[PDB]
Amino acid sequence: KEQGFAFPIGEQAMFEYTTALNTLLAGENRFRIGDVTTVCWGAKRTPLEESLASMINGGGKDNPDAHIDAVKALYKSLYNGQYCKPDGEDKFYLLGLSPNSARIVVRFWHETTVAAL
DNA sequence: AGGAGGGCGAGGGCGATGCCACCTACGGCAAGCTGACCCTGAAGTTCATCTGC
Repeated sequence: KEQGFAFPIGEQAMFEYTTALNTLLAGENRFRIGDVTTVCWGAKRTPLEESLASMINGGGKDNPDAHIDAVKALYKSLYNGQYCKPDGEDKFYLLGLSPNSARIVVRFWHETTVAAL
């Protein structure tokens, strides 16, 4: 299949995830779990139950990198000492990539909640 | 000769066997270095080589 047809990802989809890593490895999403630079972003948030969406205008928007802090400040909690036993159900994608030499080793992949992390 | 050789019951009673404090002071528990070399890449082309012409 020779180098990318081994994994037939469309141009419109290859571009999307490549520039998705590019921004999260250049955004606030990037944070090293330990020696393993990781991009965490919130999954598709629930429909933002009506009452809470009543106050929110628009209403609520799924900003992808919104509550990444919940997971960023979970691993940061190991050094902050500010660990709180979290109740999740807000699932945070956590792609814990790391360099091989010039490939990217996915060391973590967690669609799980910050409680499961 | 035939003797009798103690019988009795006591042999502690009373309390005290410690009092007082002290059982540490001081400071140091590290210094200094290293914590790794080396490579292993994608991607592409070249270049040497092979097959077929």
